Amino acid sequence: FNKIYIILFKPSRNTIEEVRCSTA
Amino acid sequence: CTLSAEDKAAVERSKMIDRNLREDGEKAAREVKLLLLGADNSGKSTIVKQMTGIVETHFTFKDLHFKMFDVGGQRSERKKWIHCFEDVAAIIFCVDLSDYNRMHESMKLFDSICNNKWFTDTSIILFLNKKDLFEEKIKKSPLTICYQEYAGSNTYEEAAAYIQCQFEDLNKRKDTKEIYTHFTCATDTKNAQFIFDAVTDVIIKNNLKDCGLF
Amino acid sequence: SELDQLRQEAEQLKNQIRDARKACADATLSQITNNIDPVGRIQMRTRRTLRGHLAKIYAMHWGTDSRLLVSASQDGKLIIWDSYTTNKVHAIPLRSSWVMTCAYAPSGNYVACGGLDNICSIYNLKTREGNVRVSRELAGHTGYLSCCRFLDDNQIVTSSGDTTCALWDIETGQQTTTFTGHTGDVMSLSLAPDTRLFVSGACDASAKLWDVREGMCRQTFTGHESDINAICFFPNGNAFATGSDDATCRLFDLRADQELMTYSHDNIICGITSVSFSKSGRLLLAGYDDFNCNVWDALKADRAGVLAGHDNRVSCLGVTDDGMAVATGSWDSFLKIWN
Amino acid sequence: ASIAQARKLVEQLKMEANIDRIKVSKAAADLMAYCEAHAKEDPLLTPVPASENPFREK
Amino acid sequence: DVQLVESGGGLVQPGGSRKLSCSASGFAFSSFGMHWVRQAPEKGLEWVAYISSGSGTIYYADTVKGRFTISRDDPKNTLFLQMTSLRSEDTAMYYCVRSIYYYGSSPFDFWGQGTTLTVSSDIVMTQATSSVPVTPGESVSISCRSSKSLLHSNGNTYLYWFLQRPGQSPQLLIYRMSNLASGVPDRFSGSGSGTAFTLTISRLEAEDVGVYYCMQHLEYPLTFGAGTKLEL
Repeated sequence: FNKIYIILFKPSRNTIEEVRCSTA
Repeated sequence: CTLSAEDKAAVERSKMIDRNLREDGEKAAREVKLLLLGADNSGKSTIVKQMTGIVETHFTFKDLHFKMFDVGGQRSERKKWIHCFEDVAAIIFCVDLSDYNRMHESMKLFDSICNNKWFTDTSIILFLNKKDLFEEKIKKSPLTICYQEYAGSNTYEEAAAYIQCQFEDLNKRKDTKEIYTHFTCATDTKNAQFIFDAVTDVIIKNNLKDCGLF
Repeated sequence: SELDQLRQEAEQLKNQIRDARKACADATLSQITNNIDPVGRIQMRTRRTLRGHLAKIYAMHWGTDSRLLVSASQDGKLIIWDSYTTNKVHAIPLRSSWVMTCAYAPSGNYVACGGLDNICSIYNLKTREGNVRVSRELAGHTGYLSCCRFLDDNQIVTSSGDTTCALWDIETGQQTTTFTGHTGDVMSLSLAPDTRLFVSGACDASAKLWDVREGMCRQTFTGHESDINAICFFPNGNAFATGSDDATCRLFDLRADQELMTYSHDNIICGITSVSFSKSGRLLLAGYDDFNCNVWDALKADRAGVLAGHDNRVSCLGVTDDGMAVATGSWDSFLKIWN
Repeated sequence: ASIAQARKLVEQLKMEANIDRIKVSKAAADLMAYCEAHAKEDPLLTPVPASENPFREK
Repeated sequence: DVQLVESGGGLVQPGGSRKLSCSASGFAFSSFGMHWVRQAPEKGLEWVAYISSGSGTIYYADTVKGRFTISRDDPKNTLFLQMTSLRSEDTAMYYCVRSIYYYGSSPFDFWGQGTTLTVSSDIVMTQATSSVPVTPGESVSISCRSSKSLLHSNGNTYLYWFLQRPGQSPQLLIYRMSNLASGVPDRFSGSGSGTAFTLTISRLEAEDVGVYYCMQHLEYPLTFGAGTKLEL
């Protein structure tokens, strides 16, 4: 459900930049 | 088997050679390869205090072996020997902050290396050497010496920020690489640690990409 | 300055050479070979796969006995294989991991290697302590070594990235002869069967014919628009074939001093890394950068088949002296035999 | 300076121009004759019997 | 220079035990298999034991099985033969001989010098002739035979020729019935027909005065011939 929320509303976290920064 | 005795002995010799090859390959696998590039005055030869063919350097910090290759000696066309370094962990680019023409062809080399058809999935550790010396020099004279179009105050902050932003803006393959920029102090003690961190991060990203989780 | 006069004289000589070549072009090879019946579709299957290398394979060379083989890879190892039994006879550690060529002596007693170190290393295979040890390290080149070929146990020819070729003696280890005249890096060379002449190709989009005795160029063949990465020699000894980066191969004759035939197709848009001829000479095998090897009819320009089964670039290609088998090596750390 | 290079180029071009040449037809005929002469000796052009083939074995 | 030096023999009583040792110098001992071969006080050569490089395969003869143990110490260039429950049939002179195996290698190339011990399904080789009076400059042709044909599917005929001069260890002459070893006079030649073989010597000299043996390497145990002696 949380991933559904992030996907459909607030798309801003759905970019490679967020994952790349979080992994680092 | 339908073999003779000598045939069996030859097979045994071949098996021993295979075993030796396996051990040597597994030993060579436990290493990290780096491509050390930059101007002759950049200080690449003194990048890590731990220390005509290709120039080779080797050092181990925090249980990790690193082999840095300097290939500035090879003055032939880079197109026909740059594919021998496609399987390396990272490119370590050193820039001389003080000298201006030096940093200019440093940008030229940076763009040339970053825009290759081979290094489309490799990252750069950019060491801005001569930090405080160039800071005092930029207090004396503005960055207009080379970055003439650049407009900024005489403070070191604006000039250094502009130089870093430039060196990161010549990049075009921003989709599959990430630059790690480090202000290099004269007595900097974090160089080996920074290389360690960058190598670990890029290897984690590599695992993520092959497994498809990235 | 009178340099303009010399330039004009050189231009006049070039025009004279061009006119002389054009006068001899009465007809085309295709017109003569129109009546020749096609070779027929060729079906080749992988007989032996040689495993053991753990990095990209850059060069290979066949033995005179037609059973032994030598291969070079960037792992830092030189490996001698027995093709029949797929057995490793010798493994040789190299001081420099960056190796890009290898050679097998005609007698089978020596091997050679070299690369970005700018040294040609000669190793002896027959020894009383039962091990391979370095016999010589020929130095004297300014750029990377591209190719090397033995003449006998005493002499060797190398080509390097200093836009130069060299002939070396070994018991003295000194540069006996030097061949200059190119403007770009020399990438390949091929010895004529009579081992008295050879040809070379360079990145200046040209090939040159050299006499080993004299030491000066005799003929220059041009017509390519990019670097020449490989060169072979016709079995007769009066023609040769080339391969370039613009996805074409050409056949040049010695007597007519002009090209006779070009091997290109629309689908092929990648460069050629290696080239070879068969025993009869009517089959031209050429590797490519699309992970493939194409077999052309040397007289009619008709692809008679392909050799697929490599997962990466085909770097080295070789046809055996008796003509029994063809061997290929790829960047995927594999050598294969296609009979 | 490069004047000696120009003299070398002129001399080499003069030497190369003086070589005698032959027409395309005779060279093509020689190549074709060599190709037809060794048709049987080529194992890779024709098929190879099992007895002759060393790599066929297993 | 290659030197295999063996020591450890002497006089022992029946039921004793002795550990003969063999030291190598001047070559890569780790890449060579080693054979122990004995010669009776006045008789022909007999095979005893074999150990391969890397200590992966070990063979003993039927006579000395259960009592002899062959070992090697690669980091110290040493070979050992431990013998227990000795008998009068074991009195002999023992030799170390090296062998290497790949495509086109010469085995049994170098023999040892000899250590003397004096206690208080097999192919039969046939060297019928024993004494040959010879004159320098002549030609001689020694012949020997076999029980099973020494020809294999690979195309090799596994027959080896050795010469023992008076007071010298045996020396390899020909391997695989046709190939001349290194350092041998060119006047020597070998020929065979799969079951019968001949070694021909042209321009005989005082050097070629001694006992000639032919041996088979087709399968274990390796068997020798009686020996044909050429004397002036």
